[PDB]
Amino acid sequence: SLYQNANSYVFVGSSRYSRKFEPEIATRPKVRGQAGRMNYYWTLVEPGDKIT
Amino acid sequence: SLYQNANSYVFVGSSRYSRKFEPEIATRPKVRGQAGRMNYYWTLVEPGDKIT
Repeated sequence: SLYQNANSYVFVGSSRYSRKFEPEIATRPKVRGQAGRMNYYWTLVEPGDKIT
Repeated sequence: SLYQNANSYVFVGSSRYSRKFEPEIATRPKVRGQAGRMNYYWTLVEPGDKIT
């Protein structure tokens, strides 16, 4: 409904970070009205490097 | 091309270690010319135990 794609994937990349995510779908309890979860991430990009 | 098998699996085993790996395929940036990644591991084998 929101991404139009079947089973999606996400990749973020640098030199101090490298990981892939497979979204998990389940009946989680409601917190602020949304049963879904948002998981937040951060990374420091060293000077001259590129993030992707 | 290099392993002849569709979706491969690897298991390493001892008493202080137990894990299975599912190789992730993605378009990672090139470092030394190879877009692939090699992730290195180690474990100490206590005397008398067997690794697998």
